[PDB]
Amino acid sequence: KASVDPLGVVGSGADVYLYFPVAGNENLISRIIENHESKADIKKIVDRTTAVYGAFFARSKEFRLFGSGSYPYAFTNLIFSRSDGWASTEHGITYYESEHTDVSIPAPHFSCVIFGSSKRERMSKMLSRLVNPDRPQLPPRFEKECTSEGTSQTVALYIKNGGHFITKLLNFPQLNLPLGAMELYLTARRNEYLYTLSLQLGNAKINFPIQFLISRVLNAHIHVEGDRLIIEDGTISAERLASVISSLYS
Amino acid sequence: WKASVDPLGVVGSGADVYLYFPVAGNENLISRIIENHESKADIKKIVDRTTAVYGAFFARSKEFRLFGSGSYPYAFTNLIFSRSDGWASTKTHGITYYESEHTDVSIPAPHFSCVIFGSSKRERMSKMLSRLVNPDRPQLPPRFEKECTSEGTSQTVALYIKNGGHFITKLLNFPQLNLPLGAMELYLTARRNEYLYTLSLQLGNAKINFPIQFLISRVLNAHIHVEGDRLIIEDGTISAERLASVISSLYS
Repeated sequence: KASVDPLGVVGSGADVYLYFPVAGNENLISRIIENHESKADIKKIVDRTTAVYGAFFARSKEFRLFGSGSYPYAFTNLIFSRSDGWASTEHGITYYESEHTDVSIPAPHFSCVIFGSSKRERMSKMLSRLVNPDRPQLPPRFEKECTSEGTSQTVALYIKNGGHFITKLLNFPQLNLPLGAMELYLTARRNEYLYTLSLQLGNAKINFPIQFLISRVLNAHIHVEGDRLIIEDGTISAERLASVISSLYS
Repeated sequence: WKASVDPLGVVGSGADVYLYFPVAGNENLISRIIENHESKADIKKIVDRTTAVYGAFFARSKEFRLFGSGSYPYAFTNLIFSRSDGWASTKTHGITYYESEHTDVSIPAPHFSCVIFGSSKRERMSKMLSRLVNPDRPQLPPRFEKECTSEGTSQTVALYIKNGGHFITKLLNFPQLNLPLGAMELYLTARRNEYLYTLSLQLGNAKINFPIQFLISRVLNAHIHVEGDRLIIEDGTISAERLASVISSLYS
């Protein structure tokens, strides 16, 4: 009802968690949607969305999104059609289905989206977590960004397998590195994004030579704190950040 | 003596760095290096009438010795080395010497020039000129020797550095890890306002694992590998500005 935790709704067990405030990241958003057919229809729902919470699950090849915004029936009614591949609304809930995408508006301020393979979660199962949320575990700063609405426009990512990810961000061919979770926080500076990340190292030590070289490939400050590798003052353009976000599914 | 001379025998054996610059295609770099030390036009004017420059840097006595082949008519030489620019001259055979605070210059024949630059311990000019008659015999790697004989057909700059450790860190702008390595060969060619280069660096018992190898190749954006105990980098790049600074910083 009023106490809904968006992260409880996308669900636990994901490989990547995403928090994406729209204000201040409109350009990044528009760059990402430029590939899809529904790009006219999506930029509409997006214009009515304040924040997007997302979880990606590799095993079932799916993304689940929860949006906070304003979605009256009059607005949803226009966008939805059979000409765009959809089928379908009922007891205050607008429910929509296509080959690879499910959408529902369970209330005037929430939207839910499941996209992916034929093994993606049923929508009624995701909606049940409005009554009985999951309890995923998320890093402190990720949690802070999620509750901090409007005082911050940081995009937050929590990626369980950082080794397998970090290759995409570093211009690498996929190497399979023996590293753990990464947190990644990005903020728009003009046509660019500043980022800071933390990487779990486990018991393997990272000496200064490697520390130095990474720092040069990335053009950023670098340091070890306990068993974490910390990268700060890194920068990436809005354009390359777009494709990297898309590569999660690909 | 005029019959034929080996410019490398004239600059002398035992140097810490050997250098070869063909002037065509490398005018800008040469200018930069000259500017980083000397402001006098005479040397710039000499360079303009030179086809090739052979150099040797000597760390102990802190000096460059340079041999230029070119065209230096009396009409040209008479109009440089003016006393108002701080040049003293002296006749004697018929060879004239030009001396200044840090630079000594001679033009022993209309097609040769000799320059000695550096500290007060720099070689005497007449000692260097004696090597027109009795040359030294420094040892250089094959490609360095190929470059020296191939003016007109190649515009590649060549360096041969005895202590490659110290130089490579300046060149790649790394920190000087200073676990001294062997000799370095370095060949560079001009592309716009930067230089393309390949190098090999003797490693010794020193080791370079694959992780560092791949990282360096990405840092430099160049193809790299290890042929034996030689590290090879191909298609690295450096700005002319930086290359001029790295060279000229051998002195002082």
